[PDB]
This record gives sequence, C-alpha cells and structure tokens, in this order.
Amino acid sequence: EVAVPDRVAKVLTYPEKVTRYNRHKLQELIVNGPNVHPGANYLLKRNE
Amino acid sequence: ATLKYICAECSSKLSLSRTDAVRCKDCGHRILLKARTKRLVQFEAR
Amino acid sequence: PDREKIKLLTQATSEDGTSASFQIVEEDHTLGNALRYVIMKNPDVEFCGYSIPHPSENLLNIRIQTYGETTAVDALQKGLKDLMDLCDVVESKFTEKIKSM
Amino acid sequence: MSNIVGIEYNRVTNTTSTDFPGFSKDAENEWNVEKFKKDFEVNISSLDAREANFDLINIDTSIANAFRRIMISEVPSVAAEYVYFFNNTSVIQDEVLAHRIGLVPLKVDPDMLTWVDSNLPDDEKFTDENTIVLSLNVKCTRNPDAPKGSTDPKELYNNAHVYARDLKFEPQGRQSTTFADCPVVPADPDILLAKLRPGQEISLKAHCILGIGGDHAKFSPVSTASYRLLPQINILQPIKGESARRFQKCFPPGVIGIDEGSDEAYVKDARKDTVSREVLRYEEFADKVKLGRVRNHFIFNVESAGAMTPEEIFFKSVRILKNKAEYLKNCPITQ
Amino acid sequence: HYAKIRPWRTFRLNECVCTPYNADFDGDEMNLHVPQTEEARAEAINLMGVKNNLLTPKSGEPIIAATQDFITGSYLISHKDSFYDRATLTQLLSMMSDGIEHFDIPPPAIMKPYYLWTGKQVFSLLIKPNHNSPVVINLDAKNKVF
Amino acid sequence: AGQNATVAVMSYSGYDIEDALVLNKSSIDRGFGRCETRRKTTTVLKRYANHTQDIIGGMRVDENGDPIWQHQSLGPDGLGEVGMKVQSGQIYINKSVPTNSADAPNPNNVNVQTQYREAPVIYRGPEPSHIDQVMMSVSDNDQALIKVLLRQNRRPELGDKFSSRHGQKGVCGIIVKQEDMPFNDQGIVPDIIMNPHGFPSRMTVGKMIELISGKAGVLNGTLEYGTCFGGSKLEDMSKILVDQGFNYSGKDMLYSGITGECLQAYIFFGPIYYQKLKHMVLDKMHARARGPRAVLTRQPTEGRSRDGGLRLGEMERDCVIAYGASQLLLERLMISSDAFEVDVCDKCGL
Amino acid sequence: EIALFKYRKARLEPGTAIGAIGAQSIGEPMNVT
Amino acid sequence: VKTAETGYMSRRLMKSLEDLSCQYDNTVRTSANGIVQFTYGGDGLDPLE
Amino acid sequence: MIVPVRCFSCGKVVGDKWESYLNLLQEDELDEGTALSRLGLKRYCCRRMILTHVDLIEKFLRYNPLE
Amino acid sequence: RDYGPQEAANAMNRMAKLCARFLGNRGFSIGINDVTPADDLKQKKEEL
Ligand SMILES: [Zn+2]
Ligand SMILES: [Zn+2]
Ligand SMILES: [Zn+2]
Repeated sequence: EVAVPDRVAKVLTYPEKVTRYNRHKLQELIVNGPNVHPGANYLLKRNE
Repeated sequence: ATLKYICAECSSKLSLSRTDAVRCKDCGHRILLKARTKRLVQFEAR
Repeated sequence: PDREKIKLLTQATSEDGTSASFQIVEEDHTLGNALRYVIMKNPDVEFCGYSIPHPSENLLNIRIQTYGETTAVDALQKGLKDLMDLCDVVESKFTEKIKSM
Repeated sequence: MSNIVGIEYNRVTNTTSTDFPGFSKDAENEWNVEKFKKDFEVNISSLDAREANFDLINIDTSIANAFRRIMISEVPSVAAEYVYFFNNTSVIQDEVLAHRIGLVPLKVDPDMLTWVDSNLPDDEKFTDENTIVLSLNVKCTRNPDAPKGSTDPKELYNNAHVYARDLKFEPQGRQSTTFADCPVVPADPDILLAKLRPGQEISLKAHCILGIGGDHAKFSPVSTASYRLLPQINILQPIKGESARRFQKCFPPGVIGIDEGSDEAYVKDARKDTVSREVLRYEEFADKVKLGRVRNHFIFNVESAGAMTPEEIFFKSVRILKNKAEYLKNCPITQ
Repeated sequence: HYAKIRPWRTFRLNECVCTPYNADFDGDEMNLHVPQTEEARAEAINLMGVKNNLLTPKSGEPIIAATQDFITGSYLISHKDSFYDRATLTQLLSMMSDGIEHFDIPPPAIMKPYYLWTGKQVFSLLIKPNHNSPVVINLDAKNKVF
Repeated sequence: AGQNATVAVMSYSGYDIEDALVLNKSSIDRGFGRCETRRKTTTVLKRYANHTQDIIGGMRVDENGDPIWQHQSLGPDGLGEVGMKVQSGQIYINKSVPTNSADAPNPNNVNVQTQYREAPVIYRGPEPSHIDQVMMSVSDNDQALIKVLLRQNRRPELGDKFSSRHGQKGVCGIIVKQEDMPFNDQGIVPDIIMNPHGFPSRMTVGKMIELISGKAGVLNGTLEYGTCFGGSKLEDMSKILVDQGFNYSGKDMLYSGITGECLQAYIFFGPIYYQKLKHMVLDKMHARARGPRAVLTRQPTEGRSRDGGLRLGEMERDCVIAYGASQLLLERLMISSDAFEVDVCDKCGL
Repeated sequence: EIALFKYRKARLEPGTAIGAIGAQSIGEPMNVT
Repeated sequence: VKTAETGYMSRRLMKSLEDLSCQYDNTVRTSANGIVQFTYGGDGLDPLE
Repeated sequence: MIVPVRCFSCGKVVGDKWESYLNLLQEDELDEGTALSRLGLKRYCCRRMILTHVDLIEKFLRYNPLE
Repeated sequence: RDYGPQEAANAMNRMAKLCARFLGNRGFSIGINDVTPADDLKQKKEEL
C-alpha cells in the first residue's frame, strides 16, 4: 500500500463506468460532491 | 485616526483624494503604507 | 445507549466465547494498558492484549482468547467491572487520607 | 520478582509487573479485592496551593501510568481559544499575539461551564455559561514625565509592557452573579503578552471556551504531572573506613551518610537520590553494593497551571477513568 | 500498491519497500501515478505489483525485507538472553497483529521458577500464528559474525 | 536561526527508520518550531500612449450592502486592506487595464475612454493567508506602483525537513501527542525524539558530545563553548553533572509513555539545536487531474507553479517494458497524455 | 515432487521480455583496468 | 562525475538489447523475428525464480 | 521575539519570570545558575528558555512608526 | 518460495507491526560511553 494524503485524493480522480453493480454506491457517491473525500467530481453521460 | 493611510517617515494620518498625488501632504517623502482596517477579524489561537 | 462504542469483530471470533476481538472506538492506551492488567489476572483468561491499528485513525483493538468454561465477552464484562472497583478504592483510601491530611 | 527492579551499569532488569496468576506453576495473587484494599496504601509529602507532591504505594505500573496520561490530558480545563481583534498596530504579529492569549492559563474553576456544542453555529455555539469572554485593550503614550534620556523603557512610557493582569472580565446575563464570589483572574498575573511603544495600541476581546488536554497543551490543567519510581539503595558488607567517606560523595548529598567510621555509612534515606548510578563506574565498590527501585512505590508529583488545586486534579483524574470504564460496561456489544 | 487514504499530507509507504527505491527518506520526492483505463489497473497490481515482484530481476534474490530498526529490534527479541512472560508475551503476540487473530500459545520454554517463553518462540509464532496458517518451514543458515 | 529542542535518542513508534524524526504534539503546539512566510506581489500601474491610466477601482457589492464573497477582502478603496484573512480564489488587489490601450492615438475623442477589461490578480494557494502591509508608491520614472505582501504562519506539519546543524538531515514522522514517549523523574518530556541508527553509519560523534555539553550548560546556567581544535574539555562536563544528579555520561533512565514501566535500556538526551529548513511541505506537494497543455506539443506543462504533470523519462519509461506491460504504456504515453484522432488516407498515406 | 515441481515452475515463462531485464540487470550502478 | 556516465551506459546498453523477446518456442528472438539464441542460456530457466 | 509563555516540554509558565530574571541579574549582580535556581526553575527544559532566547523585540522596536 | 507471496508479505506485515511497536516500548539508545574507550584500548591504542 501507499498511504496517500486525502488532499491530493480530492483532486486526483479515477474514471468509472457505472454499470448495474455500482449504482447504490455511485448514485449515493455523487450526492457527497467533490468537497468531501469519499465522493466524485466530474460526471459524463452516455450521450457523449 | 480612522482615515485611510500613513507616510513612512512622517508617520502621519493621510487621507488621499482619488487620483490626487502619491506624495504625502506633510513630508516630501514619497512612499506610503496603508493603515490598519477598522474592521473586525477572527483568529483561533491553537 | 449509543450503539457505537464496542463492535464485536465478526472476522476474528470463533465460537462459544474463547476468542474474540473488540474494537473500541474513540480511545487510546490510557484505557487498554489498564483494562488488560485487570483482565490478565482473571483466573481463566489466557490471551488478552491490545493494539492501535494506526494513530492517525482512532481505534483500540483488544483481543481476548480464553479457555473453555466462561466466555470471551463475559471476561471483558467482568474484568471491566473490576477495574471499576479499583478506582472506587483509590478514591476511598485517597480522599480519606487527604481529608485527615 | 520481589518487586525490586534490577539496576546494572549497562542495563536495567526485571521490569515487567509479573504479579498475575498464571505465570507460575502455583497460581496465587489472583485479583479479587480486599487482598487489594487491605493491602494498598497511600501517603503524602506536601501540598501547596498550586503544587502537590505525594506518594502512592503497592499498585502496579499500569493503572498508575493511566493516571499520568489521563491526568496530563483528559481532565478538562478552560483556556482562551477564539480571539477577536479590534484593529491592532502592535509590532508583534496580529497572528502570533493571538496565539499567546490562547496559551496563558486562567484561574477559574471548571464545572462552572458546560461543553460547547460542535453544531448550531455562531449565536447558538457560544452561549452565556458556555463561555468566559476576556477583554483587553491598551494604548501607549509618551510619558510626560521623562526623568532622563534613554533610561529604563518603563518610566519613559505608559504601560509599554502589557501583562496578563490587563485582561479584564466582562460578564453577561446570569454571568455576573454566578462568578461574583470567584471573579476570573489570569492565573499567574504577570506575563508578557506584548511589548509595544507609544503610538501603538491593542484592542481585542477573546472568547474563552472549555477545552480538553489532548487537543492542545494550552488546555492541560497541569504543567508537569509525573511519577518518579522510588529508588532503593541497599548495601552489602560494612564498606567502612576512609573510602566509605568517598562513597557518600559518590551520591547526591543527602542520600546515605556516615554514622561513624566504624559505623560506616548507613543509608540515611532514599528518594533524595536521582538514581544516577555512579557507584558502578567506580569499580572497587562493585561487589558490595547493588541498586534497585521498587515497582510498587510511586513517588508522584503534580504541578498545576494554577487552574485548581492538584489534590483536585489527581482526584478527578481517577473518576474520569472510573466513569469511562463504567460507560463502557453499560454500552452493549453490537454485532 | 493498493492505495489507502489518510490525513496530513505526504506519501507514506512501508519501510520494507524503501530498499528497491533505495529510498532514503530524508527529503526525497516521489511520483504518484494512477492509471486510467480499466485494464491498465489489472495490469498494474497483478503483474507490476509488489507481492509478485517481491524478488529482484537479476539475482533472484530478495530485495524487500527488514532494514535498520526492524533487524535490530527483531534481534533484541531473538537475543538468547531474553525472556518474557505470559502477560508480556501475550501482548507482544498481540501487537504483532493488531487484533484479528487466533493464537495458540505453545508450551513455555521453562517451567517451575515461574514460567517464561524464549524469544525464539514469540518470534516463532510470527511465522505460524494459528494452527491453520498453512505455513510450515525448515531451514539452516548462517548469520554474519558467525 | 533555530529552536533549541530537548531531545531524546531512542527508537520509538516505528515511524523512525532512516533519518526520519518524530515530533511532539502539545509542544509543537506550545510554540516550538513555528514558521511564518512572507511573499510580495508587485503590480505596476502604467499609463498607455492613448493617455489612459490603468485603474484599481472596484468593490461591486450586489444585493444590499455587502461585496460578493469572491471579492470581499478589499474595502472601499478597491485596493486590498491590512490584516484581513484572505482565502484562496479571492482578490487581494483589484486591477483593470484599458481596452484600447494599444490603439492609435488620434486628436479625436468626446465621451468614452472608459471601457476597461478588468484582469485582477487572483490569490491562489492551498492555505489561507493574511495581508499585513500594502505599499502605494511611485517608481523613479513617475508611474504608479502598488506592492502588497502576504503572510502565513505554518505549523510544522508532518513532512518538514529538520536538521541537527550537525549534518543530520531528516523529516518528522508521526507527531505523537504528549502522554506518549518517555519522561523520567523530573517530568520533562523529550521534545524531538531521534533515531539512534544514524550516528554509527554516518559516524558522527561530534553531535553526540554536543548533547553532553548542552545538558552541562543549562545546569551551571552558562553557555558552554566548543570549537574546532579546542572548546570545553569533555572530562570536566561529567563533574558538573555528577554532583547535580545526572549520570556522568549523558545517558539516563526513562519511562515509556505507553506502558509506564522502566525502559529496559538507558537513554541519552539533553539540549540540541535543531534548525528548521526551507522545503516546507505545503509548498512542495503537487497534483493534477487534467491541466493546461503547451500549445506546441499539447502535452502537460512543467513543474509546480504553472500547473501539474510529471516526467516519464526514457531512463524510467524502460522500466515498465521489463515488467512487460503493454497496456500500461498505451494508457500512459498514449491515452492519458495526448489522446488524438488523426484522419489519414489509406491510398498514399498522409 | 517438490524438486521437479520447483523446476517445471522455474523456466522462462514465454512472452517475458528477456532483453529489457537483461539490460536493466547489468545497468546498476601488472597494472590493469 | 561518473554516475552521469553510468546513466548513458544503461540507456544505450538498452537500445541494441531493448526489444528481445522469448517466444513460445523458448527461442528468444528479435523485433524483426530473427533469432539471437535457440534455448535460453543453454537452460531455458528464468534467472529470477 | 518575546519569551514564550511556557517551555516546549514541561508546560510550566516561563512567560512571567523573564522580567524578574533580567531584573534580578542587573540589579543584585549574581551569577546565572544560582540566579535561575532561586528564581524557581529546577527542571532544565523549563530553564533553557530563560537562559536561551535572545530578546529581539527591543531590536525590532527601533523601527516603529513614530520614531 | 514455498507458499507464494500473499503469505510472505503477510509475514513481513506482522514483522513491521511487531518490531515497530515493541522497540520503543522496550527502548534502545547509543550514548557517549558506548563510543568511549575505557582504559585498555587506550593502552593497546598507544603501543600498537
Ligand atoms: Zn509626510
Ligand atoms: Zn491519400
Ligand atoms: Zn520545562
């Protein structure tokens, strides 16, 4: 493992394609918003 | 006082008109600081 | 009573008392290094020891693995109720001598 | 092992408590009480107002060390935290100086307050009995009396040295009559919060809350609370003669002492000694003297910030750990 | 590495992995790269990860292990002079794993004038904590200053 | 330059290892090793050949008597003001250029010279800060000049290079609280606590004498000297301590804060002078999601300041080849840096 | 069992790039030179 | 002074050796699918494990 | 700058005694170690800061506004 | 070499979380007297 400071965890993001298993995380994970850590910031719809 | 700002050497209260001069009215000495704001400010000691 | 202080770890328990691992949220050595001293001298109790998982996180893991006969939780229940009585005595004998001075 | 720690020249020995039933073949010395109560004792050396030094005998290391830790933190106290500046011109940082008031102790007894609540911001946080507000303002002017040039920078000016004495108290509704007999005073009155020269002025009112030790040292009710573990010097052979006289100079003065040249050096007393283990470096004293400290006997000294009497400190420090244990008992174990 | 999030700010690795990096701490700087596409991840931890790359490419020789404190501290437990007691040992054999584990205490080394457990045991149980940990070893070696 | 820190020499925690110090809460909080920092932002005001002066006017203040938060921290003048906390994306000096400044001056105007493009300099930084002092002045050539300087006092956060002034160069590890780490008889708590291993392999005993000389100093109440080929002779240092109760050599007993039982080995501590360095971490931490790209290569720009992005050198890039990862490169030197669609022509490829 | 198992497992696993590991292997770090 | 030379040593030592792969014949071969060697080191055994 | 208000280890308040220290030295000329001792600091980390800590704030007050 | 990595690194994890937390709670240090020559190696030091 590498302990990572959350303050670079807020701004360093990983892409995820939400499909069928992820919703009740992710549909929740958005409502946190980018300020609090366990959350998301950018979002991209399938409509490209 | 409550007015705007100060000389360097004169250390004198100086209020300036909009685009008036950069000089200090009293001394010929030029540079001027800006005096402390009367507005409240908050620190947390810890 | 708030239901978050002790959480019995599902992962380290076995069955029928014996082993168990309790994590006590919001604590530090101040308690464990005492509580275990009462626990270890309980005749049955065998393995009782604590550690902090990581200081930047606040948790106290404590481990009780005893013989058969009485139970994991029953141990910590008892011994804790004993660590009560100590402090009760320290106050008793102490505040008495200080009053007489 | 006979509760006497080994002292050597290169090490110590025999540290662990080892009182518990189950390390021996014959398991005795198992808990209960009475076996404890009718054993355990306590003594005292001296009590001043802001300091106490007393003695605690025949309990193990652990729960004592608990009292040290929990004492230097968990007994709550009250110290200035938030600071509001009405301007400031001081040469001292408008940043730092705030930090200073944050630290200075205060003589007021807790239990006169209730814990601040995290939520409900602003007007619902700091409320009446929830906070002791402190007010300070001082301006410096050239003293019209000026005996001579460049003399002591006190006569030259007014109040150029601000002292913790300067912090006043501002009561409020219900706030006056409750402390009327116990008006808050800034602990040790004389402290340098700031130095400043005329033309400079500081006006600030700082809210003072009820904090907890481990969060910041400025909440520690105790300057220094620790326990020296009682030394035991014990000798073999009379070791008398001349060099016995050297033997006492080997230790710090009080220590042991010569009774007679024939009566050698009896041990006058322990607990004056720093356990500085010189007799071991001098060789020839080697075989006839060994050093020890007894795990049961805790010399225990506690300072105070002036917050309250240390007898009170050590006292409450217990009932914390107790109350904590019980609060753990009555919380059922979730699965 | 599997990343784990904590407070303050700095990259905290485990000391054992300092040697591949020849990481000195002191003031040196790192680089933290997340991958992006879903299949570059499974390329990373699985292939390029630590566990499987525990060795070295050239010598087939362990390049990650105890260094500095870990050696000497281990040494001081391994020191034939040492002993412990069921309270002290119990707590060690705990601390070694923060909790979480079921230890079966083997028979104590000596019996009578109390009870003790030699350091070779409290360190031995490190290897085979449970009876179900499927680790059985055996070996000979020579440490230095033999 | 430095703090004089009362410092054990011991292995503690397990956050120690190579050169990495371990500090002390409730100490660091008592005013140990606190820093400030001062920056200047010069904004020169200059007149343009159109005879149009770049103006500092400002303070929009919508909706009933208060400026927008993005603004705030100014005051009526439009310039920044003294002593007020300024936070991230705010504006500590409002500035606007004229729009037509580079046009051809003609002897033709009536009404509007007044169209301004406001391009105020924004504060950006990971922390708050404070505006202590601002300076309005005139340069030598008679053109308006404004200079403000910002300050912040950094608490010595985890990850901050310290020195022993003796060649030890290290970073603090876990910041322990107070209760933890040894104390002994006086009650004192070693403030910095330092890893032993560093001394033998670096083989520097000078410091390890400096500690003795230190503890001997503070007792007699005298600054005690030392110097190249000279200095206070060590063997008398003993005599000064031994009568005052501290071991003839620097070692002394201590009680592990955690347990509370005697530390099974002696420990060696006294005053040492630990100076704190530049390379404060809050400067040096760096991160990027997707930032700006240079016009020419359209791949991320360089270093701190401008914006993020880091280097994969051919010296490094080879590494992943040895592991054999194709997909990690194609993610790396392809997708994540410059992903680009070129339309080519099969026939006569271009 | 053990022996020849450790053998059959210890072999080039096809597809590994032995060139790269080769270079990075030699990489670090009377009178005759 | 010398480490700056060592870096160049490794970097160039790669470029000739950079792509050399072990195919599924256990015959290590070039980019262009020539053959530098038949078995691996007379052995076929990865030096790592 | 100013004498700190507690040491960096003990937590005994040193803020006070700096005045009484220097006064006690200049008037009533008396040696350092003996001075601080009857000034009431036995623990040495409490003591260093009295002994250590050059006072800059004077040398910073030459530069004040008014002069 | 026997059981595969997931167990190996498990061991070392326990190593760390042991030696770390124990070493302080016992303690170790250096000191001058440890580098101090005592009689002896002075006598041999001069003559040799
Ligand atoms: Zn003027
Ligand atoms: Zn074409
Ligand atoms: Zn102190």
